[PDB]
Amino acid sequence: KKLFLKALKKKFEGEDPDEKYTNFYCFGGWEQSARKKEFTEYAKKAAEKRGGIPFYNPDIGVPLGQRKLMAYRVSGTDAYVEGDDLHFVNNAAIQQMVDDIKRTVIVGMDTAHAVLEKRLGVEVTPETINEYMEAINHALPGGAVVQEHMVEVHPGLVEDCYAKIFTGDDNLADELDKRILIDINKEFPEEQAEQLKSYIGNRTYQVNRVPTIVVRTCDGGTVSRWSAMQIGMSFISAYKLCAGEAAIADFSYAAKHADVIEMGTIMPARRARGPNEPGGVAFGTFADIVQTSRVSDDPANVSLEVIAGAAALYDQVWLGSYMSGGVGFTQYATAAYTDDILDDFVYYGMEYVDDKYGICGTKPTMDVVRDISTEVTLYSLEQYEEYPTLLEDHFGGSQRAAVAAAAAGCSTAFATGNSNAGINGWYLSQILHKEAHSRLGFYGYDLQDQCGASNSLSIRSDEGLIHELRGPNYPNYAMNVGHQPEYAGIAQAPHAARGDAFCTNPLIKVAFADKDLAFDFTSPRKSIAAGALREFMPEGERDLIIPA
Amino acid sequence: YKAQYTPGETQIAENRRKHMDPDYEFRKLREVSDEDLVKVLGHRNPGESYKSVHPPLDEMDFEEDIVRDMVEPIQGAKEGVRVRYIQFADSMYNAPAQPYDRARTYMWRYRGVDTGTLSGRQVIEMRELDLEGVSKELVETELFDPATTGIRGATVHGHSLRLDENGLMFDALQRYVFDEEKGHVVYVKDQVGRPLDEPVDMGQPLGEDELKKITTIYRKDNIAMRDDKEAIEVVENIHTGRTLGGFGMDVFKDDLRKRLGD
Amino acid sequence: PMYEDRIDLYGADGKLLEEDVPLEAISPLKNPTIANLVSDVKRSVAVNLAGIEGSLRKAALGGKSNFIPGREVELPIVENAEAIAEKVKKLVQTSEDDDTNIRLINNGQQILVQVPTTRMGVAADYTVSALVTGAAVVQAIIDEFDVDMFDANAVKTAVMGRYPQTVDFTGANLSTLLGPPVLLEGLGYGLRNIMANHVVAITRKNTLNASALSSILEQTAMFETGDAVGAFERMHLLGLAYQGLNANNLLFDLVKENGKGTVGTVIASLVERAVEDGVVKVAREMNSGYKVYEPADWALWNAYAATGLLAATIVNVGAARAAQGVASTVLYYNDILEYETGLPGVDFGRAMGTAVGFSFFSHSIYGGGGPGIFHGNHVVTRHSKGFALPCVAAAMCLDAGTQMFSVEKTSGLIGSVYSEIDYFREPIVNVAKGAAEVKDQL
Amino acid sequence: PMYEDRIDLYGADGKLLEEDVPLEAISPLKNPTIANLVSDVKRSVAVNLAGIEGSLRKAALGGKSNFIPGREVELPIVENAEAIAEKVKKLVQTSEDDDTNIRLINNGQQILVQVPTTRMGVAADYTVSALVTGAAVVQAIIDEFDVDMFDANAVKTAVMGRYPQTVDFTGANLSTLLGPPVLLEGLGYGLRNIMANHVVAITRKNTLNASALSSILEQTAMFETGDAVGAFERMHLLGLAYQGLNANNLLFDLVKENGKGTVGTVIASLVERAVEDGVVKVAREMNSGYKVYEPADWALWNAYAATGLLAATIVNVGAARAAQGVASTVLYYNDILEYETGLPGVDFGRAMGTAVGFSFFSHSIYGGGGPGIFHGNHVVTRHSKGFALPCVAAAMCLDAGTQMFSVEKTSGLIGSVYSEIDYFREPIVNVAKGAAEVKDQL
Ligand code: F43
Ligand SMILES: C[C@@H](OP(=O)(O)O)[C@H](NC(=O)CCCCCCS)C(=O)O
Ligand SMILES: C[C@@H](OP(=O)(O)O)[C@H](NC(=O)CCCCCCS)C(=O)O
Ligand SMILES: O=S(=O)(O)CCS
Ligand SMILES: [K+]
Repeated sequence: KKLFLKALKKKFEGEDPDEKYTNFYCFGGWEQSARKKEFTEYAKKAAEKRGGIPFYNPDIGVPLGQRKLMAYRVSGTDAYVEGDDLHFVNNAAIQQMVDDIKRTVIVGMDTAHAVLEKRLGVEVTPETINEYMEAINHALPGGAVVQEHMVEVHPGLVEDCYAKIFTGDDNLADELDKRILIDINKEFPEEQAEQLKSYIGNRTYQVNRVPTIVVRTCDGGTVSRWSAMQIGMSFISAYKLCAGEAAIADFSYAAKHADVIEMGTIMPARRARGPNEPGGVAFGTFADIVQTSRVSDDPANVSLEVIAGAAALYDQVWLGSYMSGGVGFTQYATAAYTDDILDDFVYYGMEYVDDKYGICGTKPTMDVVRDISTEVTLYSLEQYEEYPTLLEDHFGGSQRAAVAAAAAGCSTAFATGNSNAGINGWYLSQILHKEAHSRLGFYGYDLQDQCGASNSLSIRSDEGLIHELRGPNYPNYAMNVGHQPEYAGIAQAPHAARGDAFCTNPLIKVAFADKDLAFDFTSPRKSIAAGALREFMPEGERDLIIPA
Repeated sequence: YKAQYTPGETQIAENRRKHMDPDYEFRKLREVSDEDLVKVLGHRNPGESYKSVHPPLDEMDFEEDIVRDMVEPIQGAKEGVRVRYIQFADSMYNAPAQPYDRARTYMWRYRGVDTGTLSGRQVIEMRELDLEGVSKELVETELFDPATTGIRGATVHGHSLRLDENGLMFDALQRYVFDEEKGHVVYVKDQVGRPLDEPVDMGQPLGEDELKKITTIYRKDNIAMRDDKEAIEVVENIHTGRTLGGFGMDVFKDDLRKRLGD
Repeated sequence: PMYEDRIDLYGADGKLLEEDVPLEAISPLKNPTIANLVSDVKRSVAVNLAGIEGSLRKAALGGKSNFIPGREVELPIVENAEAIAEKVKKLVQTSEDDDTNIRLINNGQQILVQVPTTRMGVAADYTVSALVTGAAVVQAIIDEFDVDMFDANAVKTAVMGRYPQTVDFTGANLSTLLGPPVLLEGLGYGLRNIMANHVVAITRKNTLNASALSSILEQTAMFETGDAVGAFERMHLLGLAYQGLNANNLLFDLVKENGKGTVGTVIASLVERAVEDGVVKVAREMNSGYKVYEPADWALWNAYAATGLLAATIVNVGAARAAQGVASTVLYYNDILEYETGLPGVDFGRAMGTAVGFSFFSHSIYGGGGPGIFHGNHVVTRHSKGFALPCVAAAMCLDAGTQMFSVEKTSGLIGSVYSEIDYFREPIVNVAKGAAEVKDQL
Repeated sequence: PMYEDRIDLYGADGKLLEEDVPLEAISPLKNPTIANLVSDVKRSVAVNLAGIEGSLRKAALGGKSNFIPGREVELPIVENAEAIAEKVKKLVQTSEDDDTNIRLINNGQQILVQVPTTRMGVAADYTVSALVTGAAVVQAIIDEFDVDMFDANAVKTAVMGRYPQTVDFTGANLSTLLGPPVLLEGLGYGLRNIMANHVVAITRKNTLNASALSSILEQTAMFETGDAVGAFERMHLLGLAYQGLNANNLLFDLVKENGKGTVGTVIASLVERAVEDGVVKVAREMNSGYKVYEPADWALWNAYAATGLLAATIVNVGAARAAQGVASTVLYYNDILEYETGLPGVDFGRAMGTAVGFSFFSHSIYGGGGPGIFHGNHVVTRHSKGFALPCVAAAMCLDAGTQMFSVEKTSGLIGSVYSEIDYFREPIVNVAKGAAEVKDQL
């Protein structure tokens, strides 16, 4: 029985799900909605603070709620909320997810340790490292270690700021302070732990999480710099160096350039941003940030969770604010993580693939891509045709295109273990979708759609790139909603199918296996739902330094 | 050369071909006066002369351009008339015309066309004079079900929704209403929602059964896409050609050989 | 020659220029006119003396309603344009014999400065021409009027704008067809950075000369980016030959036979001609009787399709004399062509994809603008590898006055400065000249 | 000639190469060796076949500890380097007679690819050489081993890295001495974008040839930025001649006579020589008896001061055989020189200012690094207009193994690929040759 049927039943209570007819214009407009009535009340109370400047007013322009205004179920949860509660401005959990990614930087420690021993004649032991890690957990949040008459950051404002360490060296890991260790053997299943260590070797990395209040006041480009400064101060302090000598410049260069792992890369001038902003986060990098892979053996579940997080990051926040703004793109995104709709399509595709090919059962060929993509797209289309309340739910073509093609693309990747086969399947789904309904998405939805097949397996200049390494700055992808979140899923899909510990970078995967993060990256869906219900506590609030 | 228009072995594909085929004349189902048409368009008053955006072509002086002067300008462009629009929502419950269907039809059949396709709306921007000529054909013929084809320049929500209690498509601004007495759809507002002094009667809705026969959308409870294997095959062929072309190494193998030669 | 293809070069008037030419004679790598054109594009600088004088007088420095009260400087610069131009020549040249060219524009209200190729030769990129011209104009003005040391930095600011506080010459009174490489979308995109209206102004609104100029720059850029390398080279050459240079009069004849036609009738004509020439053949018949076609020559099919594309643009936009429909035209030409035949569209979907975004961003709130401001270094219209932008150039030649951001508003001065350069203004006839000069040397 | 200045050109060994040469014969605008040098720098690409093969094998794609499990491709690329190089030649060349040059390095571990000047001539900037070489290598590998269509994009990724998701070739396995222009600090800074360790590797740690190459690149860049225009041209020519090319053996003699000396004693020697040569004169005496000096020739004084600067670097850093003191040396040479005389220091304070920041960012937490990673396109060391970086090159030649980021660690591969190119490795002897070739045609 269809996975979305439960949610549709509650969303359209007491209505015949087969009936193609319904009643409109009978709800009292916006007053049907508890959330809209709340909004209207706060707007009225705001007149005084605003000194009479006009504000939110439901009587301006369109009279919302001529139809019934839907609630949405966050997929996999019991949270039924009005869509407004999923808007990124209204959802502190979405905000904290973005900030947690933004404020994270990884730095190799072996190069610094080589500087200490070869240039400075200082010996590095597990004990000195434990001392160093204590120093930086004082320095990173803004505490002084070397100079007299330093002013300091209020600790109450930066409790989310800390540094941890992980290493492929099990013997070293056994000797480090457990309070600041990310333990690979503890956080990952045994076979995944082995795969990670086979790439990492016995190298050691620190994970620095800059204060949330800092990236909110400033930006992503602040983070690797903030990290590096206090790494520098901490080495000087813990190892009793001259506070400013030639060898110190090697620490800085390592921490800022040679040995640093950032979440995202810089943008071109037309859409200029520094490192660690969402546009620079490649799809496979985001897949590795999401932690579902190490707590679930269900490839559909791992992909679906990645897509939920990616919907919030790429469409709601990045495209819906950074690159545009206003009311924004909440429901372009929620289509990919509510009412268990995408789930149904994806689980259909996975079962189809498992029976016919087996999971990772065949080499990628165009025959296989055509077979799977066509089958899954047809099935997804027929669902919107068979259920009038489903079509009324995903009322925008872009939503329907993204969800159907995501199922097509992931399923293709599930079968072949190839992400580029996956997106080639995605583009087939789109033009097939278009012929079936004589429509697709919004005015400029299928720019990348029509360019897609040809560039999916291209090897030329700015066309060819392994899909995992593509991201929001890949030229065809730079502009439009309803693609990027799903591309993150497709990047994850073959690695989930393979049971890989990671998609693109083992260091990023390990760096977010951390219970002390505010956002729960093992399940983006559950955190977002908690934010929707206003049950999520974000970091970086300023109540301690402002009037009551 | 005998044009094919579109692939497919079902009636849906055939309906699309007939729309695009210029030698097929649309069946006229209803009468709409010029004045009512101008009124619903909401751009100007009936009786006033067309307004210009630039001087007439003969009052302007052009340098010689053989290529340009080989192309016949439409009447509205000759007279320098401003560009205006008409916009439809087409219900996914078998509206007689559908969005890309419209666009392909327009580009085969009309001259000087600017048309944008979207899931919830389809728009034409054209010289106002020529727009009115075109628009008449678009509302009087089988391309237009007053129940499932909404004229709307903004707040277009409805193509994906269930029909209302009277079988009419949702319109958040209710530019048309159901006349219970005659069983007619009547426009009481222009396409952007300005109330009309005198409402415009668009006639009776087409039957559900008639729409199933003439619609250009594939639906499972009518004719499913899955049943048109020919159409699917050609779609995949287009996808495949694009993929191999993008990769290039095989389809251009002879070109590469020469570059490598000697 | 490397390739076997031979072509006839026809002029914008539909008449034969040069018969039986090997394809590589119009290659950017071989054609001497294209070489000279690219060279001129990189080394040529427009200086706005009236702008400099006006900026100084108001202390309107840095552009965008910036004014710095009390730092005004009053100088009769335009009045002394000839003396200034001569000093600029002395500072810019490397010898009295080199190819430095200075030309007064609009009776000295503006200046065209062409920096010698010798300076370009020992520079990494093309910014040198603006940078050197900038330094020459600054010193010429300071020397000519003995500007006080404390006023002199206002002259510098008036000429070069906010640089170096800004990464570019924001608010400057000089310009180059190519913007600073620091603003490029993609590596090697320098020659793609020319707005369609500039192309139209430069060619004085002559339709095929505009599409030719755009095509020459786009396809030459495809060589710079490495897209026209190896397997792909012939595709881009044929694209340049047919779509850009009216090879075998195909473009001119598709338009001629569809003067009263539609996008649909242009497609019918094109497909028929393609079947006739053995470019395309039936692969199989479907149950309806629908014939699925396949290319017999993929690069050549793409060139034919691309030619029908520009023709359809000219027919549909020309009919409207309103350019806004160019994006729509490019989109549905390809959409209809594919379902008419089962063949891949122009540039294997990328021309169509570009037109989808181009449509969106010329009819919405999110960005873009009118069609005249788009170019190959635009995030919206970068995606087709040379096959879309020539349609935009052609379309703006045909616009009779429907745009707010028209050619005169965006590109008037630019037209006056560069349209004197004959290769810019009439590329087709001069490229054919270059082809004849080298065809036997291949 | 334009200027009256005559110089004797001396070699790195202190011996006369060329007598009575007009100053302009070493100008970047006239000297054929410098032109050829700049051309080779722009068109030369290092391809790391071993890197490509290794990246592909582990699917180590995009660099910085990136791995993509399941997308591994095993290919015997280095083993078939000769066949691949020949295909790259075929795809990169424009004719069999052009100046395309392909060379195997370390038995096929790498390939030096020098793209023909014909391709450079019709491209906007220098990125074309990497872009074309990249496409040629990708297609050469795919063709040689018949790589599966679904694996092929892994080869592209192995060669050109994360591009285009990144603005540059992040994690790529080919490289060029010049980075992409989109990463330039300032307009026209292309030739300044070579770290000092690369220059040392290229010149095989020979002190004066390293400072010469650095000087040649920096001053040539000063022509590109337009700084060496008009009033300023002679300043930069003399700077190149004396500081870079050991004009009149001044540089060589300052070091020789202070072999066991300090920065202070070099300054004494320099000031004596400048007074002796009438470059500088006493303007007035102060109450203490202190003499305030004045330039008799400002551009020539700057050239003399700049030469002593490099001498002081070689003496002080040479005594320590530890390069870290170069920043301090440049700073206090100028600081002491000014208070010794009342004359303006090298580049009128900008060499010193550059050294202040250089000192800071090579001894602190805030950024920078060791002296070997600095260059003219670095935010810290961009500020002097050609007169500081040659000291850094010289210093890294003299370092005996005190650095973490040593020449070997940063630039080992660069030495293998580019140091064979004679104009790169021994610029001084070859620039003088070029001077002799053109001295009479001026
Ligand atoms: C380690 C460095 C080298 C470096 O790269 N930056 C340092 C340290 C850095 C740290 C000190 C943090 C800490 O102690 O935990 C911070 C705050 C930057 C940061 N990482 O957040 C800083 N200095 Ni510093 N640093 C300062 C200063 C100074 C003055 C202090 C001279 C004195 O007699 O006290 C001297 C430079 C000088 O001599 O001119 C100085 C040097 C130094 N400064 C020497 C340490 C000197 C020592 O061992 O005490 N700073 C100042 O001159 C005042 C502003 C003050 C900054 C804090 C603030 O603005 O509130 C701080 C700015
Ligand atoms: C095209 C470009 O806009 P401009 O043409 O530069 O105004 C670009 N905007 C966008 O791509 C908007 C992206 C998000 C909004 C549309 C989502 S479908 C930008 O702001 O840099
Ligand atoms: C030099 C440069 O650092 P890098 O050498 O690029 O690591 C630059 N930092 C700075 O300029 C530090 C400025 C603030 C700290 C010093 C205040 S005196 C930056 O981070 O981009
Ligand atoms: O109508 S448009 O396609 O322009 C924008 C939809 S968000
Ligand atoms: K409202």
